[PDB]
Amino acid sequence: TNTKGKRRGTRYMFSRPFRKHGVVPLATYMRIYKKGDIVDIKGMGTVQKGMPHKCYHGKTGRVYNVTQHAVGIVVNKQVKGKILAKRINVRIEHIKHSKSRDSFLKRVKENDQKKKEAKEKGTWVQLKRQPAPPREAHFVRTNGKEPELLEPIPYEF
Amino acid sequence: ENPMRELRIRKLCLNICVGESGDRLTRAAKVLEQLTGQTPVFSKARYTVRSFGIRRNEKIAVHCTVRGAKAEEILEKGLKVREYELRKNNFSDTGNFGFGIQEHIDLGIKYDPSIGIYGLDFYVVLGRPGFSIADKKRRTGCIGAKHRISKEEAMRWFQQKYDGIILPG
Amino acid sequence: VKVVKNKAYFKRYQVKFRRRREGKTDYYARKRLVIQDKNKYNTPKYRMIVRVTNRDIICQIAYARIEGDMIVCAAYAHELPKYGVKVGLTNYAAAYCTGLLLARRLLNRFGMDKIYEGQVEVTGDEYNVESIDGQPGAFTCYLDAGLARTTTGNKVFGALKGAVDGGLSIPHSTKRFPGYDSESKEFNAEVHRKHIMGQNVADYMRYLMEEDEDAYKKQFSQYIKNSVTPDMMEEMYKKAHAAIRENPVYEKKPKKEVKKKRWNRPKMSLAQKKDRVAQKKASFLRAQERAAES
Amino acid sequence: RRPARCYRYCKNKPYPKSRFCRGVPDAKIRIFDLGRKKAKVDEFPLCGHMVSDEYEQLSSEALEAARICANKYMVKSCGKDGFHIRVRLHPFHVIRINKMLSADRLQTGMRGAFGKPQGTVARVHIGQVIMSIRTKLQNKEHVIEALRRAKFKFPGRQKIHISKKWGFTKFNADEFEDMVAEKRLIPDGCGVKYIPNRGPLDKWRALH
Amino acid sequence: AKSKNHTTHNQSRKWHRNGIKKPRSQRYESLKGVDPKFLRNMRFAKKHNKKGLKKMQANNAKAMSARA
RNA sequence: GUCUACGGCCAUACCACCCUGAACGCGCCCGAUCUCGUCUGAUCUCGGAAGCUAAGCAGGGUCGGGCCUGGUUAGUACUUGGAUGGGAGACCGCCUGGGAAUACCGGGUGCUGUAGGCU
RNA sequence: CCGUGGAGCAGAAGGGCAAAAGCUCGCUUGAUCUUGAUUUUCAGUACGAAUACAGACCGUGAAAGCGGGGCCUCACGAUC
RNA sequence: ACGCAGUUUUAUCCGGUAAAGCGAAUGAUUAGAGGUCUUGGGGCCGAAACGAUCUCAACCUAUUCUCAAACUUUAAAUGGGUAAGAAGCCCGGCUCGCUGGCGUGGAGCCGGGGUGGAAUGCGAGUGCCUAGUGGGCCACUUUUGGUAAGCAGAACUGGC
Ligand SMILES: [Mg+2]
Ligand SMILES: [Mg+2]
Ligand SMILES: [Mg+2]
Ligand SMILES: [Mg+2]
Ligand SMILES: [Mg+2]
Ligand SMILES: [Mg+2]
Ligand SMILES: [Mg+2]
Ligand SMILES: [Mg+2]
Ligand SMILES: [Mg+2]
Ligand SMILES: [Mg+2]
Ligand SMILES: [Mg+2]
Ligand SMILES: [Mg+2]
Ligand SMILES: [Mg+2]
Ligand SMILES: [Mg+2]
Ligand SMILES: [Mg+2]
Ligand SMILES: [Mg+2]
Ligand SMILES: [Mg+2]
Ligand SMILES: [Mg+2]
Ligand SMILES: [Mg+2]
Ligand SMILES: [Mg+2]
Repeated sequence: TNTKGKRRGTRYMFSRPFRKHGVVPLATYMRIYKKGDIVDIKGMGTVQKGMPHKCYHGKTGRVYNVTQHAVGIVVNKQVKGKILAKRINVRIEHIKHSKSRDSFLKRVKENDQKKKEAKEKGTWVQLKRQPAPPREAHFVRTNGKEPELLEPIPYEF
Repeated sequence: ENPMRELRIRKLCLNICVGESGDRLTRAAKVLEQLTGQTPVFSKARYTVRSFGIRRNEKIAVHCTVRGAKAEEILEKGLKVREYELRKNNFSDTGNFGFGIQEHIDLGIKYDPSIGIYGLDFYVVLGRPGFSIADKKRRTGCIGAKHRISKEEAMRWFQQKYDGIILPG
Repeated sequence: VKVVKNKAYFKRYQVKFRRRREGKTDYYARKRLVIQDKNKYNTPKYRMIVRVTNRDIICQIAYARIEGDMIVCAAYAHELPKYGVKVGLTNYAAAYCTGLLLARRLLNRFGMDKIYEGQVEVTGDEYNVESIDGQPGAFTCYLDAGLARTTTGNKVFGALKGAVDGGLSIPHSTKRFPGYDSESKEFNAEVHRKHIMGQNVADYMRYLMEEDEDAYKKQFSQYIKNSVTPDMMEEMYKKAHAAIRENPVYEKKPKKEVKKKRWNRPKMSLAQKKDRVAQKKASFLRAQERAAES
Repeated sequence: RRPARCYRYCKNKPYPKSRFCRGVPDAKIRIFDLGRKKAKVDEFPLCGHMVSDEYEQLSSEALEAARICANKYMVKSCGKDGFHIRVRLHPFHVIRINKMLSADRLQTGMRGAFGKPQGTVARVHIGQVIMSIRTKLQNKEHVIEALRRAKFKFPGRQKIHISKKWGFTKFNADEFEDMVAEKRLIPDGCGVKYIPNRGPLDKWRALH
Repeated sequence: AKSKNHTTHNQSRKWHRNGIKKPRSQRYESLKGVDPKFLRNMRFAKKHNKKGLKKMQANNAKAMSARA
């Protein structure tokens, strides 16, 4: 009964936020959208030709097809039944890269360099990403000044 | 002691606003043709008065912009008609002044009885070398503060050239 | 007392662009001139940027990256005395000459010298550069006239004609070259060759020498005060095009360094600014102490 | 006139007078200052303000009756132009009425469930000031008694506080007499202008 | 005879009765939905790979076996 | 230390006012016979180069307005989860975690790619 | 002269737009034919709408490119 | 070892609610001050006179009071998507009727090299056939209409 048409809840989401109204920058176009690139979706208000849908905003997908002045992305969308991989045709202006895969490739390159150094010098490296360890038995310093005594203040309106 | 910063005539506007379209407006355009030797250009709507009977897109007025020595000659004829006596409120804050005349055959033109007795608005703007910046297509820049023409500069121009009288009353 | 001019206008003012506030771009034509279709992912879109300025014109071929526009080749009008054309640096002949210099310099940089001769004898026809099988193909470039209004006779099309006769495959029409009649749809090539060679301004120099020598001495002064006569101009541009097509190599200038400078006035520091403020405070207190008593 | 036993603490979103309502009648209160409206800042030193405790809704008719009672006690105590009272609270929340029996079961049912605008109340947060009275130093108890007479009339529980500030301004009365004289604060009618140091020098030249 | 209109209550629990499934297995991704000019590239490229790859790859395999 | 042409970041780079500009360059400027389009060579095109940094432009400044950033506001308003906590309600307090913004004050105001020329 | 959208974009509102998607001028019907894919509603069925393509004939533009109706969100219909 | 998760961690995007603000746009709204352009209404110098004066009305500037589910500069908590490898990384070479200055770019194909790649828990994937179900209710929290209901209607979770 909410009149389920296209973009019935997009008063804010497909809007340019503040001090950004105008022509689109050209570095949005001048990007390398090859196949297999993990990209993100963020709709634009200026270009009304290729915004995907209000349901795919903020999602993350994989490129399968590239054309003249758009791109094709497969996106895992959740519905009532189960999540499904869906094929969308989105223009270039709505799409940016995802730096998480780039950070993972940087970690893979650093691990390969550490493994090359390990095979060279015979030194074990422990290249697994361990989480935040518990704090070691470290040592504090209280020289010069006594610890400052804190007391709670009285109530004043 | 002033490097090429000289006040000169940028253009000269000629306007006749007739309360109807057709014969009288066409003869007013013929009068402006007899003055200038070039054809006028017409005006139109954005208002409908209904008090005296004009409508949308009617040719209400004729006007023409004259530049150069012909503009200086028509300015000389207009100040000869007025005998060089403007008022204080003619000069605008941007340094431009208009006065207008009635009895348009006072400029020295042989009157035909078939045309009619009209009048003509005279409006003068002043110019300095460097005002093509705000009008050229490529780099429309600002004019400036020390370069723009003011009330005092315009009235001192009219005191210096043509030997005019201010009449501040 | 009248107007509510600027209260939050400065706070909600959206600036357009640096180059647009300078007045050098539009970007509504640049978004279509520059950006390559994404079926290629790396192929640069070569653009001949022809900019007409006073006393010099610039003809370049460049492409785009995300960091900035990489210029492949460039040519300027002020090197035409070194390439043969001593005077007349901003004419249609210099536009055609700069386009020919730019095309020959680009093909010399790419090494495509012996093939793709283009149009040696300047005729003014619609010579379209074709590709030769078994050889590297033609150079596909596209125009950039900029903010100039492209009416028939604009010398950005003369630079285009110079590039095409030098051998740069640029798609173009014949209805914007000078000599195209507006009413009659037929194109005239003899008038266009005449306007390349600069014989109409030779006729205007004849017109000034016949009618009024005062204007002929007022303007055209560098011409008559070194040497210009129309038969030598008609031979001079014909020799200059051959002299450019035989040696486009662009010998540069050394320019080591000259370590002498005092021109730009530097900034002043925070303490210097605050002490200027403090000296203004102290001088106004001295004024209120002295001039109110005296 | 329905009681305030039924229109009560905040249970709905604020529904103000706007383009979408277009059916609200006129509010009960129209004015908000009753004492010396053109009073200078140094005339009345202190002020007492009425702090709420319950997150409630105060009606405009209750604000009317309270300001009439406080004005009457002030003109009985300190006479005309010996006080300045300001109702800090402004009514914007428009309540709705679903009236029936326009006496049988045969007019409507719960068919049209949305109501018509009856009156205007004002949403009150905890700690929000209802009224503020500025007077002299010797009129400390009269402000307390007037806000007590308003306390007997407003619903719920609320307290009183004599402010540390100098009247309606946000600056302290302990620093007011020390700091209006040297540099910064300049009197502007009943308000006080605070100048920063981030001004043009012509303002400092026009001052001092 | 008014009934309850619409609800999503007791729905996520029915979703998680059977463990909502990723597709989770697509090796050698499907090819339909891709540019027909790219397919006119790729099919002719694949059949000429099937035709003319023998001798140069064979000599390259012999060369890399001799050099490694 | 700079400028020109094309730009990327899109006000740290806009707006108002006042100073400085030696060399190229950028421009104002000088005129309509051809290409050109207008009522007007005002705008756009055609061959310039007699003067000029007056203007654009490029630097510096304003206890400048805005913008960005940092303290204060503030562990405050809020908020995931919990109680056989309080209170008639209104709401409030606590355990566990996350944690915002305006007034107020302080600092800055362009960084760079390609190609080319002047000290 | 100031004038960042305070106007206009056929109409109810929302988003968006300044050498522009607004106003004016000059040509033109791409509001053409055809096969697939996808989004929307969704049961991942249909209709309507829309998107990115592909193949012909084309329109404009100097070319870049843009256009297979309206700047976008609706304005419409199974068997027989 | 393969793989999975109503989960956490490390990175990367998404939003516009709670809050806060309107001396910031839109819409409302209170009060005082300063300035003097404009018109309208009173009083004064006195033939009348923007010749001159005081007040008021409107206007502007700096302030100040209170808000907005269909307002917003800013903007939480909670939450949603993605990556955390042998299906990955690199090297060499063929094909293309796609593209094209270029053996240029991109896809496909072939051969080779090294698996110890965040925590915790669990053995997983898939095919067929089909009953019943399609009248619900209550509670913490967030909320719509109503004065309120053991009232009617929604969101998460749990229970009957
Ligand atoms: Mg254009
Ligand atoms: Mg049911
Ligand atoms: Mg002519
Ligand atoms: Mg002509
Ligand atoms: Mg001129
Ligand atoms: Mg100067
Ligand atoms: Mg200058
Ligand atoms: Mg500066
Ligand atoms: Mg500042
Ligand atoms: Mg809680
Ligand atoms: Mg302007
Ligand atoms: Mg609209
Ligand atoms: Mg097509
Ligand atoms: Mg919302
Ligand atoms: Mg709120
Ligand atoms: Mg059964
Ligand atoms: Mg049943
Ligand atoms: Mg119920
Ligand atoms: Mg029931
Ligand atoms: Mg049970």
